[PDB]
Amino acid sequence: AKTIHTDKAPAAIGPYVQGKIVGNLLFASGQIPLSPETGEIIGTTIEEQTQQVLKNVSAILEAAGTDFDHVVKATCFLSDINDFVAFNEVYKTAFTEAFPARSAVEVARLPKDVKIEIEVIAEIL
Amino acid sequence: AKTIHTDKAPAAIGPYVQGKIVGNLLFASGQIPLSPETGEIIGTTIEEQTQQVLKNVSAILEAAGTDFDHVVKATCFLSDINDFVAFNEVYKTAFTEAFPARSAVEVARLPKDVKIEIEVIAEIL
Amino acid sequence: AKTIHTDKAPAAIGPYVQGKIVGNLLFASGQIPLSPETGEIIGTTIEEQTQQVLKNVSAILEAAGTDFDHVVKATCFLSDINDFVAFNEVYKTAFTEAFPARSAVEVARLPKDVKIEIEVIAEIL
Repeated sequence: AKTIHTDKAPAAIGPYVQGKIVGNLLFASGQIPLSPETGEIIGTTIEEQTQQVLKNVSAILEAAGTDFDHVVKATCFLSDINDFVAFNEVYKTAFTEAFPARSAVEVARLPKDVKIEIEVIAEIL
Repeated sequence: AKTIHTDKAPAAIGPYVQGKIVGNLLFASGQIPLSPETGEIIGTTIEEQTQQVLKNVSAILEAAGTDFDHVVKATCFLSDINDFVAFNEVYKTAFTEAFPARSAVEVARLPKDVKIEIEVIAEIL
Repeated sequence: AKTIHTDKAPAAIGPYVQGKIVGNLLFASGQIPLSPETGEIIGTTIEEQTQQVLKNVSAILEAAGTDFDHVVKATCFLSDINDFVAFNEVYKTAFTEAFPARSAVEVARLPKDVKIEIEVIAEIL
């Protein structure tokens, strides 16, 4: 029942919270390449948008007392599956040792027409 | 371990159950705006369909001994991302004290051509 | 947390793993109809591809110490919702004593243009 909020992640504008903790698990909301500072989309390419998504996720992971290496499951929504290789190159840089389980599919459309949205489930250390 | 069975949500037709509990977590099946009384799609708008999905989810939550305020994470599958404004206004009415984490994406198509499908993970107190 | 490695399922060559265990929950990566041996697509029809997915999922379940009857939640990604009826006819044969919670949507595109992808969460007894 613990709710996660941090200003270095985009503010939850809508009927949701950035993340919620139950027991040893963190359930984070899907993060899109939004700037927590400005409030608009960061990047016109899949590489630039993926990097901002990772910053948003890392901010939420930090605020909950965990890190990328302790993420358990990641779902990666792509607006175009042909971006996978370019996305995967930036996605791997968030992790040092351990890698989580992953699912990557192409959806019809993402909020604000972004190219990438990642939702994570992480273990609380 | 324990399966959820209630006549106040649409009947689980086929190889799935309305919900399953492990530990203190409820994993509810994705709910579509089906009427548990008639089996027909309720509503032709995103507002009317979302209201039926909330009723269906609420029945599963109640059968599991929890409520909307103890949902940890929700995933909302929409057929049209442009329904976001109207969807969020109805979706928010399900809650009394707190909002869960959430992801919302546009899929290509939903079962029975509905506009919304919501799956929830909830904490059992 | 432990990591699943099995030759009986397609190898996780990249920044991801076949599955990750936290507590009594197994979070498996989304599985596609890939041959663990040849690495090619197995099956031309939804029935044939689904059977290869079930084999891949079963391998991860067996490596984790669980089975289909202890899968808690399944999310099914279809490239065409019209295949959902045929999909369920093969999907049901994987379970004997209990059915898991399920969500199913039609996405815009799946990895390698497959027809079905299934991500499961299972309980480690």
